[PDB]
Amino acid sequence: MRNKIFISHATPEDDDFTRWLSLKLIGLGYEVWCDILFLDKGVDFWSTIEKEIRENTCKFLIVSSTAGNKREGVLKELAVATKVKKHLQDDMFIIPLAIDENLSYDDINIEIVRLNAIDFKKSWAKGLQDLLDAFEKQNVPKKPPDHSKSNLLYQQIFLHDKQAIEKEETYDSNWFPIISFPNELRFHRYDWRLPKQFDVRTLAFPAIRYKEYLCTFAWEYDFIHQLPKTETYNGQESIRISTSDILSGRYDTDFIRNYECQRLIVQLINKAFELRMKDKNVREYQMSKTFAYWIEKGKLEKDKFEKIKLVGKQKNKYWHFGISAAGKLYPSPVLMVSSHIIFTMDGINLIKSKSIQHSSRRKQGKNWWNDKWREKLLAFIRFLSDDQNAIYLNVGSEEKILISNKPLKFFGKMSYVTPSEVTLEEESVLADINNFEEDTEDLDEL
Amino acid sequence: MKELIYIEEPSILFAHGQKCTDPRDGLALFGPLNQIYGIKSGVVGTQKGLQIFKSYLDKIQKPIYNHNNITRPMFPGFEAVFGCKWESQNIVFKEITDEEIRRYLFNASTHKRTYDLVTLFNDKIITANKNDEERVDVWFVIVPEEIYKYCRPNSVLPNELVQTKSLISKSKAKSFRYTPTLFEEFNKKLKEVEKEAKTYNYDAQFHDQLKARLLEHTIPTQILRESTLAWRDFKNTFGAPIRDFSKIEGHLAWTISTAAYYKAGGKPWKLGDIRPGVCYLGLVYKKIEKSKNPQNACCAAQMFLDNGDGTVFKGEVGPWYNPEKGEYHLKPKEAKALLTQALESYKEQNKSYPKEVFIHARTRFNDEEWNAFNEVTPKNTNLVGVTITKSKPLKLYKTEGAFPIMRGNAYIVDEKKAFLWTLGFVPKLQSTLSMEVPNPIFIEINKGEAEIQQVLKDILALTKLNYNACIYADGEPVTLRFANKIGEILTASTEIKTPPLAFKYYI
Ligand SMILES: [Mg+2]
Repeated sequence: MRNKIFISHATPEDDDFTRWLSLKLIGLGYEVWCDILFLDKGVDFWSTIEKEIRENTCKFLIVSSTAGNKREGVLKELAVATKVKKHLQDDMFIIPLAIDENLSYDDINIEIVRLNAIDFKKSWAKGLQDLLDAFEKQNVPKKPPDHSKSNLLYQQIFLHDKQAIEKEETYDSNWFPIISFPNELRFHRYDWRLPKQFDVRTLAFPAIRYKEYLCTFAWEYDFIHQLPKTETYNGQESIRISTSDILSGRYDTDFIRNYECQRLIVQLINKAFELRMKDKNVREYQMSKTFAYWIEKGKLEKDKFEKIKLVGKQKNKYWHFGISAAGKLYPSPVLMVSSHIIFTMDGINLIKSKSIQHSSRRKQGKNWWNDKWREKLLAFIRFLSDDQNAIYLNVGSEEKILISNKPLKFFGKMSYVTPSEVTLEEESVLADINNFEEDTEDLDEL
Repeated sequence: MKELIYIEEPSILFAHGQKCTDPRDGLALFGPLNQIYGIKSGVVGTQKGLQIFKSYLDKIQKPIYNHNNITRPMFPGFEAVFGCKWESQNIVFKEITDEEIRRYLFNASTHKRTYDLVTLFNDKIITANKNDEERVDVWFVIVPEEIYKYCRPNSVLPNELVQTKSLISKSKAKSFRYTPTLFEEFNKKLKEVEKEAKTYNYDAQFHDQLKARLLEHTIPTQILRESTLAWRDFKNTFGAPIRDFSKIEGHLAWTISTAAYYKAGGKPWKLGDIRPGVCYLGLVYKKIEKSKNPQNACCAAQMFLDNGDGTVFKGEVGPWYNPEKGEYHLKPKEAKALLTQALESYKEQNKSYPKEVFIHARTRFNDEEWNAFNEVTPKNTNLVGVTITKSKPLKLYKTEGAFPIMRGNAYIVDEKKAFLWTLGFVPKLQSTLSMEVPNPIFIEINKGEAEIQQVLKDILALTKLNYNACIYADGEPVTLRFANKIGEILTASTEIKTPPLAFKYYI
């Protein structure tokens, strides 16, 4: 029999409403047919469609728009129904749908004009409501409502085209593993040798005060010019611990435990970084929690490195790409690099006001994309690399910690496929996000 | 080399039992999970503001389009989306004369300026609501921009507009006793100063101080700025609009209507799948910087069941701050009450205690507060404690091209700690959720024992459940998204005698 319902969708212009309409009918129980419900690789179109209307359709729907009239494809599609019309002999079979105030009667085709229309411009819900009463009026052969059909078309017609793929891939990170450590980790019963007041942050080699001892990578000898009265120290008073037995967690003590040691190394790594840093000839910026370190203007060829720009031009300001750090031991020993954008009016000078830096970073940030950030983080590490492979962090006069510029890649089980250039609109929609950032306005943005 | 699992994007329920990832689509196709048969709008505001509401309200009946309707679902229009009709001609108007605002606004300090204006709105709202025979679902507060401008802390009203002169310094007002002289005439000026001083106890944000004041009477409200409603009109000297929504105009309409809807009293949607008897418990503190005791802070608990409607519990103000550690923790006595407050709400809600409770915060719990919990936790109840943080230390970059990793990837450090990519790319939306490269979050189970991977799923789901904003997902689980905002509302008003109240009373 014929119970099916056809629709003519101008494309792509009226795809939105067109999409909306069909599904609502479908859940209720009305069989429907429209092209937007199928992607096509059948070489024919005309002959799968024109064929379709005559055989089964219980009613025909057009779309009155600027590109509803002007698009050829429908017109052919209506004509058949119109011709389609004679055989049934019933007008009620064909109904138009107008959705544009702008589309004009003169524009409306003559086949249309006589036709009696449902109006959607005022509101879709009303227009639709009119329609299923007319459907009710014709008693069109329609099963009781089943929306659970509808999303299965939605999950399959639309979700499928863009959805998560099963392809795996691998992801660079900001985690640089630690290439090597000094073999032993030393504690010193300097005792009377170190005054209680003294400040071990001041050491000039990474050293941490400990309950009865001072802890460092450094050999007891290392701390002389700043702390005398130490050559009096018998090195066998120094408790030494294997580096790798801390990492293994194999190490524990009545007086100490592995977490604690792990906790200690980390601090050292941090201090050991600040130290190595002044050597490197990059200017520094202090975050309230910690320092971050960045390059001054003109220290690079055309203010690039390995063809990658690191200080450029924002408005009346210069901006610079700088980084923080801290290490971790659990569940690997690696050096975690946070990225940062730090600005200068001279291009050699800081800006005093907190809020001007912060405000500035965000505005610049929107313009930036992951490839760029990855490209910039990953060049700022091949710069501090004493060797391309790694950067030497001095922790004892002859004791070093090494860290690789190749960061550790992560395996990815599930991926996606790349759309292009969309963000910039989103990204320039992010400058217009400096607006409804209101706390008194009860709204949150994306 | 450690590797990443992917968590399947969760699923929220809609009317008709359709289950969908995206609320915005989900509403349009199937509509709201439960349904109400109207929005009788109460409106408080100026003459001009009222029209702006009407003009906007009408507009939404029509469908509205964003610029990229792929990255943002288009808005079919209220009637079509919710069925229920929001009628611009079915309104209650308590007018606010410009000559009334003229009066209270031009005062030297914001606290006086803000309290007096807030006072003004409530007085109508309560007065209308209490007095009027006819019920109204939701009062709509139409905020002139001048009020928004000058009724926020740090707003500085130009001296040349001051029209009433403040009687006391900000510093001295919190230490003030009006006490009575033998001579009355003097007192008349003294009461004056007592009234002014009192305004420095209330917070100086119009939005928070009003919502907070309203808690006593349990009247829901939505607060929209005149600028937001008719953004095109407010413009800079250049004549550009100050705030431009042209690209996102439908999306805005999605937001307002939805939020309007829930406040109306029908929750649009609920999570599709949940284990039963699971209770989620949002912890919130705001250091009360006011008291001569430097550890004072406020104590708040925000319970979430499956729906995400929420419930809020007023905890007691005490020394929960340790400035040295910088975190907040609870003396046992208080801890006992909150759960008692909390489970006794659950039991009343379901007639049985939940099998499972998860508590969320951003600071590892101390041990002592934590066992104050077991002492009200019934024996049959698992009681887990979860530390969630937006750690900034870890980031995942993509080897080629400009798009981030897709949301839902996860790095499980160990069986109690793991990393979750609430942010990132969404294929469903064929664009991202932040302009910078995304920042995963860190989930640890600080106290109690529970599966790691289930809780990652547990939490990703709580991202879906933001009524106030209609969006694919929120980066924080709903438990904490509003933690400060709630904080600010409790501290805003003088006396927290408030019984626990539904979550729509805070937004
Ligand atoms: Mg003031």
